[PDB]
Amino acid sequence: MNIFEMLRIDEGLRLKIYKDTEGYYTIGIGYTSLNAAKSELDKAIGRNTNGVITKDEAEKLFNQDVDAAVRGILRNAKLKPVYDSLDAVRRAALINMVFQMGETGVAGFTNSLRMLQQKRWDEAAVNLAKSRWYNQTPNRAKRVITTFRTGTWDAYK
Repeated sequence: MNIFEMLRIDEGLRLKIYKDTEGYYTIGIGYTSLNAAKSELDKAIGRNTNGVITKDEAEKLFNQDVDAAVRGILRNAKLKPVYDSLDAVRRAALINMVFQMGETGVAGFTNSLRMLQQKRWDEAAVNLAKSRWYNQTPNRAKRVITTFRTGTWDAYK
Protein backbone atom coordinates (compact mmCIF):
# COMPACT_ATOMS: atom_id res chain seq x y z
CA MET A 1 0.00 0.00 0.00
CA ASN A 2 1.13 3.35 -1.15
CA ILE A 3 -0.30 6.82 -1.60
CA PHE A 4 -1.24 5.97 -5.18
CA GLU A 5 -3.35 2.93 -4.35
CA MET A 6 -4.89 5.16 -1.65
CA LEU A 7 -6.15 8.01 -3.87
CA ARG A 8 -7.31 5.32 -6.35
CA ILE A 9 -9.49 3.89 -3.53
CA ASP A 10 -10.46 7.41 -3.06
CA GLU A 11 -11.15 8.91 -6.51
CA GLY A 12 -12.97 6.21 -8.21
CA LEU A 13 -12.01 6.23 -11.88
CA ARG A 14 -13.57 7.49 -15.09
CA LEU A 15 -12.73 6.78 -18.70
CA LYS A 16 -15.26 9.25 -19.87
CA ILE A 17 -15.82 12.83 -18.67
CA TYR A 18 -18.42 13.57 -15.85
CA LYS A 19 -19.98 16.83 -15.05
CA ASP A 20 -20.53 16.77 -11.32
CA THR A 21 -22.59 19.24 -8.79
CA GLU A 22 -20.41 22.36 -8.73
CA GLY A 23 -19.86 22.21 -12.51
CA TYR A 24 -16.65 20.46 -12.26
CA TYR A 25 -16.09 17.81 -14.91
CA THR A 26 -13.55 15.12 -13.94
CA ILE A 27 -12.00 12.14 -15.75
CA GLY A 28 -9.68 9.30 -15.05
CA ILE A 29 -8.60 9.56 -11.41
CA GLY A 30 -9.06 12.49 -9.10
CA TYR A 31 -8.83 14.92 -11.93
CA THR A 32 -10.29 18.41 -12.53
CA SER A 33 -18.30 24.70 -19.85
CA LEU A 34 -18.18 21.11 -21.04
CA ASN A 35 -16.27 22.09 -24.16
CA ALA A 36 -13.59 23.91 -22.16
CA ALA A 37 -13.14 20.60 -20.48
CA LYS A 38 -12.58 18.46 -23.67
CA SER A 39 -10.27 21.21 -24.82
CA GLU A 40 -7.95 20.61 -21.88
CA LEU A 41 -8.06 16.87 -21.98
CA ASP A 42 -6.84 17.55 -25.48
CA LYS A 43 -3.86 19.31 -24.05
CA ALA A 44 -3.30 17.03 -21.00
CA ILE A 45 -3.12 13.65 -22.63
CA GLY A 46 -1.72 14.87 -26.06
CA ARG A 47 -4.59 14.60 -28.70
CA ASN A 48 -8.29 14.76 -29.52
CA THR A 49 -10.13 12.05 -27.45
CA ASN A 50 -13.72 13.31 -27.16
CA GLY A 51 -13.67 13.08 -23.41
CA VAL A 52 -12.46 9.48 -23.19
CA ILE A 53 -9.05 8.14 -22.27
CA THR A 54 -7.54 4.83 -21.47
CA LYS A 55 -6.55 3.65 -18.04
CA ASP A 56 -2.97 4.48 -19.15
CA GLU A 57 -3.65 8.02 -20.04
CA ALA A 58 -5.89 8.26 -16.97
CA GLU A 59 -3.12 7.09 -14.79
CA LYS A 60 -0.30 8.92 -16.53
CA LEU A 61 -2.42 11.86 -15.46
CA PHE A 62 -2.59 10.48 -11.95
CA ASN A 63 1.12 10.33 -11.92
CA GLN A 64 1.19 13.93 -13.11
CA ASP A 65 -1.08 15.31 -10.41
CA VAL A 66 0.42 13.20 -7.53
CA ASP A 67 4.02 14.27 -8.19
CA ALA A 68 2.53 17.78 -8.12
CA ALA A 69 0.86 17.21 -4.75
CA VAL A 70 4.33 16.23 -3.56
CA ARG A 71 5.99 19.39 -4.82
CA GLY A 72 3.20 21.74 -3.56
CA ILE A 73 4.16 20.46 -0.26
CA LEU A 74 7.75 21.52 -0.42
CA ARG A 75 7.22 24.86 -2.18
CA ASN A 76 5.33 25.61 0.97
CA ALA A 77 6.85 26.74 4.22
CA LYS A 78 3.93 25.70 6.26
CA LEU A 79 3.83 22.08 5.00
CA LYS A 80 7.34 20.85 4.43
CA PRO A 81 7.93 21.32 8.09
CA VAL A 82 4.95 19.20 9.20
CA TYR A 83 5.76 16.74 6.42
CA ASP A 84 9.32 15.99 7.50
CA SER A 85 8.09 15.07 10.98
CA LEU A 86 5.55 12.65 9.59
CA ASP A 87 6.15 9.11 8.75
CA ALA A 88 5.26 7.28 5.56
CA VAL A 89 1.75 6.43 6.35
CA ARG A 90 1.01 9.79 7.96
CA ARG A 91 2.85 11.73 5.30
CA ALA A 92 0.84 10.09 2.50
CA ALA A 93 -2.49 11.00 4.12
CA LEU A 94 -1.06 14.53 3.99
CA ILE A 95 -0.32 13.88 0.26
CA ASN A 96 -3.93 12.58 -0.10
CA MET A 97 -4.81 15.83 1.41
CA VAL A 98 -2.99 18.28 -0.82
CA PHE A 99 -3.95 16.16 -3.80
CA GLN A 100 -7.53 16.80 -3.09
CA MET A 101 -7.71 20.42 -2.07
CA GLY A 102 -4.26 21.59 -2.84
CA GLU A 103 -1.47 23.02 -0.85
CA THR A 104 -3.01 26.36 -0.26
CA GLY A 105 -6.25 24.87 1.05
CA VAL A 106 -4.43 22.58 3.45
CA ALA A 107 -2.17 25.47 4.24
CA GLY A 108 -5.31 26.70 6.06
CA PHE A 109 -5.35 24.06 8.74
CA THR A 110 -2.59 25.69 10.95
CA ASN A 111 -3.98 24.44 14.17
CA SER A 112 -4.42 20.95 12.82
CA LEU A 113 -0.88 21.08 11.60
CA ARG A 114 0.84 22.41 14.69
CA MET A 115 -1.11 19.51 16.19
CA LEU A 116 0.42 17.07 13.73
CA GLN A 117 4.04 18.00 14.61
CA GLN A 118 3.78 17.79 18.40
CA LYS A 119 2.17 14.45 17.60
CA ARG A 120 -1.11 15.50 19.20
CA TRP A 121 -2.74 12.89 16.84
CA ASP A 122 -6.08 12.70 18.65
CA GLU A 123 -6.49 16.47 18.82
CA ALA A 124 -5.61 16.73 15.12
CA ALA A 125 -8.04 13.97 14.33
CA VAL A 126 -10.84 16.09 15.95
CA ASN A 127 -9.78 19.35 14.62
CA LEU A 128 -9.55 18.24 11.00
CA ALA A 129 -12.84 16.53 11.53
CA LYS A 130 -14.81 19.71 12.23
CA SER A 131 -14.51 21.33 8.77
CA ARG A 132 -16.31 22.12 5.50
CA TRP A 133 -13.78 19.58 4.21
CA TYR A 134 -15.10 16.75 6.34
CA ASN A 135 -18.80 17.59 6.00
CA GLN A 136 -18.88 17.14 2.26
CA THR A 137 -16.86 13.90 2.04
CA PRO A 138 -17.10 12.15 5.38
CA ASN A 139 -16.22 8.78 3.78
CA ARG A 140 -12.74 9.66 2.60
CA ALA A 141 -12.48 12.43 5.10
CA LYS A 142 -12.72 9.72 7.69
CA ARG A 143 -10.29 7.32 6.02
CA VAL A 144 -7.45 9.77 5.65
CA ILE A 145 -8.30 10.91 9.18
CA THR A 146 -8.02 7.52 10.77
CA THR A 147 -4.68 7.33 9.00
CA PHE A 148 -3.47 10.56 10.53
CA ARG A 149 -4.45 9.21 13.98
CA THR A 150 -3.10 5.68 14.00
CA GLY A 151 -0.06 5.52 11.81
CA THR A 152 -1.44 2.54 9.82
CA TRP A 153 -3.47 1.66 6.66
CA ASP A 154 -6.21 -0.11 8.61
CA ALA A 155 -8.46 2.47 6.92
CA TYR A 156 -7.68 0.77 3.64
CA LYS A 157 -8.30 -2.99 4.02
